[PDB]
Amino acid sequence: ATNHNLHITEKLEVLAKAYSVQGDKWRALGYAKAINALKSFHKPVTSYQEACSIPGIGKRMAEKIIEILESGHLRKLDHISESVPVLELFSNIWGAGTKTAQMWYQQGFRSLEDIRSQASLTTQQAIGLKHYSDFLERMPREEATEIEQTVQKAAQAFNSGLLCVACGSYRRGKATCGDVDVLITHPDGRSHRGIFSRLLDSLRQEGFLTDDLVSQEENGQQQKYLGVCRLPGPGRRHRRLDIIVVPYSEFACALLYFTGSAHFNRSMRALAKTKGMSLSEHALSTAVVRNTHGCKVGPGRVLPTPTEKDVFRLLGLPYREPAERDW
Ligand SMILES: Nc1ccn([C@H]2C[C@H](O)[C@@H](COP(=O)(O)OP(=O)(O)OP(=O)(O)O)O2)c(=O)n1
Ligand SMILES: [Mg+2]
Ligand SMILES: [Mn+2]
Ligand SMILES: [Mn+2]
Repeated sequence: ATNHNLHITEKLEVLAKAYSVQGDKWRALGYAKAINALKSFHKPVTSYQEACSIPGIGKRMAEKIIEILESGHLRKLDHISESVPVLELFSNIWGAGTKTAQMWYQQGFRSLEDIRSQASLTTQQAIGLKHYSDFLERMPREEATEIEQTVQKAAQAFNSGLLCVACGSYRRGKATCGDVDVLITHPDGRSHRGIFSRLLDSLRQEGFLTDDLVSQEENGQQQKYLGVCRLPGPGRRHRRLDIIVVPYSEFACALLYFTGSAHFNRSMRALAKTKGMSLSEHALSTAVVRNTHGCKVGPGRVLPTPTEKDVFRLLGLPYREPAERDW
């Protein structure tokens, strides 16, 4: 027959072969399964939404297809059979993008050895290399749950009524989580301040937190810690952990943003701008007032959002349970 998506299929085929011979035959199935669906398609796929609707392609496969599509250019060097398996090897290193991967490829790096030994490495990328095998795998939902309770009970020792919620893939009801994003705040809006610094070292001492990506990131009034953790006991693997501390005022919108999905967020922002608003991770606020000619005449004000439901209300949307916002 005739295959419209020739470009996507060739890369996915070389990609699938590499994974089966490298040990993962589960994912090579996903690529192979995806390839058959792609071949039997009337038109060339060039977008995310279109890739998701196709029978046989999941919403985590679509993101992978998009990555390949966006990073196609230049594809000038060598051939796909020798480049792509090496490109993916560097791509899966944490804190390394496709551009950083092909960059290392241009320099002449073919193994993870060459990356560690010679290549320039971010403070982030170094950590990924150390825990690369463990970072290649998603974690079961149950493992994410006891990580949630670990951070939760560790923080609640400081403040009894302190609230900790997992907003990653976990909250969306996903069966597997690449990482676990823990959001922490307090109902009064008073208690959350200062907890961040005195909790990290508390968790670091017990051997729970192994490495730190960013010691502390200050965005507005939000605190973010990117890092790595390992559960106690034998046979435990290292899981990347993201902690975000927000004021209770921004909690509803921070909850919604971090909850997901990524494409859901993008769709929410796109919808918010059509109703004359803007949806950040801080608060749902009215869009900047502009005259007819597009000149910025007025500042946008912040709307009060105490609950996650009120955000949906103000956007004229019927509420959607986290399981139903996995786009
Ligand atoms: N470019 C991005 C990345 C993330 N997020 C938001 C939505 C995500 O759900 C959330 C957490 O980021 P993750 O990288 O952890 O995404 P997921 O948890 O949903 O998937 P994964 O299982 O790989 O962690 O942050 C976003 O809005 N835009
Ligand atoms: Mg997550
Ligand atoms: Mn990566
Ligand atoms: Mn994350």
